[PDB]
Amino acid sequence: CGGMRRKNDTHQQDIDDLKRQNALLEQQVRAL
Amino acid sequence: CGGVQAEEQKLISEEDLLRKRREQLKHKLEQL
Repeated sequence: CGGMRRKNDTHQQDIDDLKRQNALLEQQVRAL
Repeated sequence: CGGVQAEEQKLISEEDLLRKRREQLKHKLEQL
């Protein structure tokens, strides 16, 4: 395939990172 | 590769989904 674990790793990183950003964002947006 | 494409295809769609929310969350924060 080529970059199986590589792409998957980046996907998880970008993902989990997005949820973390959206979490703090929504948590602050909900209050405001 | 047995289910790399399936897992990758899901990771992308799942990641893109969070990206769409990140824009909406940031939009409401930026707009207000």
